[PDB]
Amino acid sequence: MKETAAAKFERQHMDSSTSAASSSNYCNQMMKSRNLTKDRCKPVNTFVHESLADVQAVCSQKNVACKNGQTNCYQSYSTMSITDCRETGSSKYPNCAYKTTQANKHIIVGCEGNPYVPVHFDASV
Repeated sequence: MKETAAAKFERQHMDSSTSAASSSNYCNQMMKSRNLTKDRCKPVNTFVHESLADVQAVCSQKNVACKNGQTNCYQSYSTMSITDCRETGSSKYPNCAYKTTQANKHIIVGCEGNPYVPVHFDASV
């Protein structure tokens, strides 16, 4: 089996199957099932509740600097439904624990390839 960087972005950041976080346990559930918490707790992670076609479209939208200075980042015109997963104060590997928060924000992603698609989640703004 092979996993491309594009496929890794889908696993770590896409959930097209729901319009928003489905429960208060959503982040606990997803951080585990998407294998984000293997070797250490990932302290923050964003999931985007939008079609894959709509998120892939961002790579032809507003070119902006990534927060590390690189210039293959793009900001969405549209406002997207997202969930922010943030570690709780009591979270301690291997028993990682997250609070689920909901928002509606533009996203910034880094893009590569043909088709030109997201491979990195930079920020929501």
